[PDB]
Amino acid sequence: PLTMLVEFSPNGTIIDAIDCSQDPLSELKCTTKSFSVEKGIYQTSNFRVSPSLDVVRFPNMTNICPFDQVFNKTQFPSVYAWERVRISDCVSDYTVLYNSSASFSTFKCYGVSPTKLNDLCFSGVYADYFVVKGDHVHQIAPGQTGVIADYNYKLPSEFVGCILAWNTRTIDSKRGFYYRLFRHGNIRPYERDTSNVPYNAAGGTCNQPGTHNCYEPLQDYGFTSTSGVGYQPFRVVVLSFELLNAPATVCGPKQSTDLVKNKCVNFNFNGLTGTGVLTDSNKKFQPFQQFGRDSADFTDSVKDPKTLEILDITPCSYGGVSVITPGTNTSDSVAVLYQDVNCTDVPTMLHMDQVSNDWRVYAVNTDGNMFQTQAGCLVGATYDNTSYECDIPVGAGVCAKFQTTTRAKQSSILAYTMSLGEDSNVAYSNNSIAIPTNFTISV
Amino acid sequence: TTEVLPVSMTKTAVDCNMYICGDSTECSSLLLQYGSFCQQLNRALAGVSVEQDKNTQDVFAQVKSIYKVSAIKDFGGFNFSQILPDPAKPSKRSPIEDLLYNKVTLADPGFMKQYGDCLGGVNARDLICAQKFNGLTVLPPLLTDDMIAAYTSALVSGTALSGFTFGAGPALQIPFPMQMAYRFNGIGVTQNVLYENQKQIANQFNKAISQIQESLTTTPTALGKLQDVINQNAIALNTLVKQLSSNFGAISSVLNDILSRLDPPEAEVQIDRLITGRLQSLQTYVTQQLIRAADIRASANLAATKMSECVLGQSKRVDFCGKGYHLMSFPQAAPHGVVFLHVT
Amino acid sequence: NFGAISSVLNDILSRLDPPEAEVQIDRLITGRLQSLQTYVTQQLIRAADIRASANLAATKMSECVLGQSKRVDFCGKGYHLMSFPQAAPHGVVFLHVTYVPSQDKNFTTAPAICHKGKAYFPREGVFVTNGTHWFVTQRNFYQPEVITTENTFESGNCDVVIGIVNNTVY
Amino acid sequence: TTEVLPVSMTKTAVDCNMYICGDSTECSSLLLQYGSFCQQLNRALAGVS
Ligand SMILES: *[C@@H]1O[C@H](CO)[C@@H](O[C@@H]2O[C@H](CO)[C@@H](O[C@@H]3O[C@H](CO)[C@@H](O)[C@H](O[C@H]4O[C@H](CO)[C@@H](O)[C@H](O)[C@@H]4O)[C@@H]3O)[C@H](O)[C@H]2NC(C)=O)[C@H](O)[C@H]1NC(C)=O
Ligand SMILES: *[C@@H]1O[C@H](CO)[C@@H](O[C@@H]2O[C@H](CO)[C@@H](O[C@@H]3O[C@H](CO)[C@@H](O)[C@H](O)[C@@H]3O)[C@H](O)[C@H]2NC(C)=O)[C@H](O)[C@H]1NC(C)=O
Ligand SMILES: *[C@@H]1O[C@H](CO)[C@@H](O[C@@H]2O[C@H](CO)[C@@H](O[C@@H]3O[C@H](CO)[C@@H](O)[C@H](O)[C@@H]3O)[C@H](O)[C@H]2NC(C)=O)[C@H](O)[C@H]1NC(C)=O
Ligand SMILES: *[C@@H]1O[C@H](CO)[C@@H](O[C@@H]2O[C@H](CO)[C@@H](O)[C@H](O)[C@H]2NC(C)=O)[C@H](O)[C@H]1NC(C)=O
Ligand SMILES: *[C@@H]1O[C@H](CO)[C@@H](O[C@@H]2O[C@H](CO)[C@@H](O)[C@H](O)[C@H]2NC(C)=O)[C@H](O)[C@H]1NC(C)=O
Ligand SMILES: *[C@@H]1O[C@H](CO)[C@@H](O[C@@H]2O[C@H](CO)[C@@H](O)[C@H](O)[C@H]2NC(C)=O)[C@H](O)[C@H]1NC(C)=O
Ligand SMILES: CCCCC/C=C/C/C=C/CCCCCCCC(=O)O
Ligand SMILES: *[C@@H]1O[C@H](CO)[C@@H](O)[C@H](O)[C@H]1NC(C)=O
Ligand SMILES: *[C@@H]1O[C@H](CO)[C@@H](O)[C@H](O)[C@H]1NC(C)=O
Ligand SMILES: *[C@@H]1O[C@H](CO)[C@@H](O)[C@H](O)[C@H]1NC(C)=O
Ligand SMILES: *[C@@H]1O[C@H](CO)[C@@H](O)[C@H](O)[C@H]1NC(C)=O
Repeated sequence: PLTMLVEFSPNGTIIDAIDCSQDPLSELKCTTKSFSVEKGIYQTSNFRVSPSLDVVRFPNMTNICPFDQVFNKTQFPSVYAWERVRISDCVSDYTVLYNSSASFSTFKCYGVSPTKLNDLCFSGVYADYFVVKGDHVHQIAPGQTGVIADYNYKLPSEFVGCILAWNTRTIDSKRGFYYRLFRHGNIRPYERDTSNVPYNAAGGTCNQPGTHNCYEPLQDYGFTSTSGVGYQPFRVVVLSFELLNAPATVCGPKQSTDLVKNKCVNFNFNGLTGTGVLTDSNKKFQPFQQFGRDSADFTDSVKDPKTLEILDITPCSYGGVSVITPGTNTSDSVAVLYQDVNCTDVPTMLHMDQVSNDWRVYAVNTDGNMFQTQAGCLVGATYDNTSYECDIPVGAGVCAKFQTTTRAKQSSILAYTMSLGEDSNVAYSNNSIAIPTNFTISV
Repeated sequence: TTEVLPVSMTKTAVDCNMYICGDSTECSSLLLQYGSFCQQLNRALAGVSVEQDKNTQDVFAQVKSIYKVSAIKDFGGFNFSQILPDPAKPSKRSPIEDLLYNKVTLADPGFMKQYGDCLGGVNARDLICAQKFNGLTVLPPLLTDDMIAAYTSALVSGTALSGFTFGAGPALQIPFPMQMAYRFNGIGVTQNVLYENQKQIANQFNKAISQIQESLTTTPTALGKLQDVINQNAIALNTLVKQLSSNFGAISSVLNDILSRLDPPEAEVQIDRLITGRLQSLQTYVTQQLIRAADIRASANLAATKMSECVLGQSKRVDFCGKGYHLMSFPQAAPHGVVFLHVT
Repeated sequence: NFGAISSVLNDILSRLDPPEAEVQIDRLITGRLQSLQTYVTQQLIRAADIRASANLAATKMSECVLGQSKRVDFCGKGYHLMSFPQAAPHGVVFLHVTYVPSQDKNFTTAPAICHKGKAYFPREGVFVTNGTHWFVTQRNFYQPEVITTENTFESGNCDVVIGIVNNTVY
Repeated sequence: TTEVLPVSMTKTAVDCNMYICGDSTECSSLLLQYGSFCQQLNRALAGVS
């Protein structure tokens, strides 16, 4: 996998292509988007280093979440008296639900994609469960109306979690399942009403149901074995999720790998994914904190869920690199400037062990082609102790020009200090004066 | 009398990918479909950066001869010691430029270039470090301060040797009191009034230059057009970084939390709301920088014309080289600017 | 594309229906308006830079060409004499004619010349000598003239001043 | 002979919240997540003034 720059013909045939990760000149060509470069100094993007391996680390737990207890075992309640349970410390491998008799007919999720459920870790999970009828199943969703969504069970508008429903004709076709049908006003999200007081349609109370304007507030579903498909009993489970800066309690089935340090890698810490370099840290966290973020919302620290140590993350290309060229119509030689970097730590900044062979030439001293200026460390040029007039500005009083070479072990681009002008030998005098004798007419 | 004029501002550079998408192949792939907004946002910033060196070159480097004069010399009663570089003392600057360089609070000289490290030694969180981690870099000027201060020493020692003949041709030596008598003839006054009261003109002159020091070393202000140049660059570079923390209406401000919970089709509607806000922030930054550069160029041109008409000549324009009738002017280097001393 | 399914508006209106096409047309309109905005605001900024140079050229044509200027580096390097304008595509080219001194020689000088107790200072010029002979001359071209009563101003006594020399003040 | 030259412009000020969101709590609470786009839009107009 690599990226290339390609040039087409006016009739539509491929006539040229370059690989951008090969050498500094190719990097400059790919950054500029041209096959020929003029003279000067340019700033390039990063096409040198790409990550190779993957670091994934998850908690130590192995026990599977209780899917049997909440799906095949519990006896289920009515909708007005709905029940809630908490799930903690388990691995959420839901493939074990394929061998069961649930036979889900409605599986629909908000604030979650089904295909990422295996790569996520949650700070908290709640499960609500109850029984409704077939025509009432579509009312269990945020932002709905009806009798169930107004008087029995209401979801908040900013819900995050999944909803499951399935038919239970052969086990729940009996009497004793009720729902509320009369009430003064609507209920608020995640609220319960278990009262069984007589209802008066004028606005007050009563003392006995059945007389004028007084009714029972609860109605029986009346499930029988010969009902239509819309009058059958259905079991419903709603799962609510939380994702915060807190210890993970429910995690998916992923395999952990080894900690690889001081290399540009892809990482996954408890579902927090990224790319960069991982090193040791001297930062301090609060006891229930999992990562740290800076002023630009860049995650700079994270703790290991296995060894409990705090590590730091740095980007794979942090400083700017510049390339100096005299023109592609003249030579293919280039020089490289590493801004604000000392020549002793160039190898550990470029990640020498992860770049192409041609790139390691620009990171080792060899025969005096590496030298230090006040703008950074410059590689690929030979320093001259005499001063000229500036041609290509490198910076901090240093310029560069082209030279045809003879002595081998000597580079073809010359770096020097800029000259301010020629000295004058006019001396002060207190009794003499110089006066011109002729003149010149200039245009 | 003093006059302060700014000449240049700091040079900055931006990496589009690192600022907008960070290290995320997915985001990168998508940015390609918004076109050349990013090879167009770099050319403007590069032009602004290459203009700032020509600004300095048009003000300081107009004489290509280095003249040298000893500062302890007599000159007929004129001291010239607080304006010409010290002879022994290590400093290559003068006693007034050394005081000017200690009254502007430059903003960071470069961590990894000043014994600094954005790794471990990032302190609680150095502003500079957050900038480099996000694609914003500052480039150094081409002319060094020790090398700018060399042009000003050759420009003051050229008027103590030749007058204003070095600015129309070769330098022609003249005695200093004979040069000051030519300048009195230029404002309408006869040559004898200088030869007859030379010792009091050489004392009023000496006392006036010895009082600019203790009018700058106490008062903190009046170098207030050079400090704003630094402050506006700092508060504008720091406002760009603190804007990568906004969600611009999506589920989060982090892109690795939209790609850890949504699938290829629905993540793209949320990663477009962020690629659109972060492009607008950058566009705003560069359109404000382009406008500021145009205001700096007018002052650079005015400084360049004052260096030619007030220092390499005597001007008859009324309020151009001070308040009164003009005799001489001296340049002194100041950070990002220039200070003119006018004699009247 | 700006995120939409295509950059061709007639491939969105051929495959999608009135409701879900306006969600994809808007994302092209927004980008295509932003491009025009960028072009116009970069053109306005460039017009301001061209106007300053045009004003400088207009000033220089009235001062350097319809007159002789005494500001030093405004009509070339030297002492300005004349200028000629020539037309160039989108611009103008000035040819400046200037006077540049050359072939200097050194002389010995004095501030005043003393005669009969009174002191004589120059009206405009310098005093020079060849050796036991004193003249007054102009600073831009060596032309020694004999000392006399209209190129010399008398005022004072032969003291106080330093460097004063004694000679005939015809 | 006469010569005319302008020297000054009328100085104006804008309210970000009033112009964008009118009087509305929900719009105001939604405008806080767009950053400092009008804290920065005020300093420019103040300097011009
Ligand atoms: C939390 O508890 C409080 C306290 O119990 C509760 O407040 C009550 O809310 C109800 C509903 O709004 C109020 O009841 C109304 O009172 C008027 C009095 O005139 C009646 O007219 C109303 O009945 C009308 O609407 C009926 C249709 O549903 C019609 O059939 C009828 O003819 C009337 O038009 C109704 O009974 C009650 O007064 C307050 N009690 C107070 C304020 O003390 C609150 O609603 C509860 N919140 C939740 C969400 O459970
Ligand atoms: C699909 O569902 C069936 C039925 O629930 C699962 O069969 C059950 O599998 C477990 C695990 O192997 C069996 O546990 C075993 O029990 C025996 C004693 O009965 C014990 O000696 C073993 O060590 C182990 O504990 C369980 O008995 C078995 N039950 C039946 C009725 O077969 C099956 O495992 C499920 N699918 C898969 C592939 O897990
Ligand atoms: C509180 O707890 C009591 C006891 O569990 C609940 O009482 C039960 O209420 C139901 C009605 O909701 C009664 O069913 C009815 O019984 C009568 C005969 O008694 C019958 O004629 C009706 O058709 C219906 O079947 C049930 O008998 C009754 N049981 C007892 C022991 O009282 C009460 O409902 C609970 N209150 C709530 C809802 O919190
Ligand atoms: C997660 O499991 C690993 C492997 O069992 C634990 O690592 C061991 O921890 C003990 C106690 O610190 C050490 O003596 C062993 O040398 C470790 N083994 C290895 C291979 O590293 C680890 O402590 C567990 N983490 C938690 C949070 O319980
Ligand atoms: C020229 O000016 C300097 C500075 O005023 C005179 O030297 C001394 O300088 C120190 C500070 O560097 C002052 O504290 C002294 O009071 C100065 N002494 C005197 C006598 O002024 C210097 O003497 C002056 N003379 C020359 C060289 O022309
Ligand atoms: C200095 O200048 C004077 C005036 O020009 C010179 O004197 C004249 O010299 C010429 C040539 O020898 C004689 O013909 C004249 O009769 C001289 N007249 C006067 C007024 O002196 C003098 O020779 C010059 N001296 C030197 C050293 O060149
Ligand atoms: C009782 C333990 C509950 C644990 C819940 C935690 C896990 C997070 C998500 C998984 C639950 C949904 C599983 C859906 C299975 C496929 C449904 C279908 O066939 O369409
Ligand atoms: C297209 O142009 C290329 C380069 O000239 C040529 O080699 C090729 O044969 C051309 N093909 C056609 C069909 O024109
Ligand atoms: C000036 O120089 C020219 C060229 O050397 C020479 O021909 C001419 O005679 C000289 N004139 C003077 C005034 O010396
Ligand atoms: C770079 O080298 C200089 C001189 O030794 C030193 O002062 C500075 O701290 C070094 N910085 C780095 C990058 O380590
Ligand atoms: C000129 O300098 C010399 C040597 O210092 C000195 O003897 C002479 O008096 C000085 N003359 C004047 C006028 O300064």
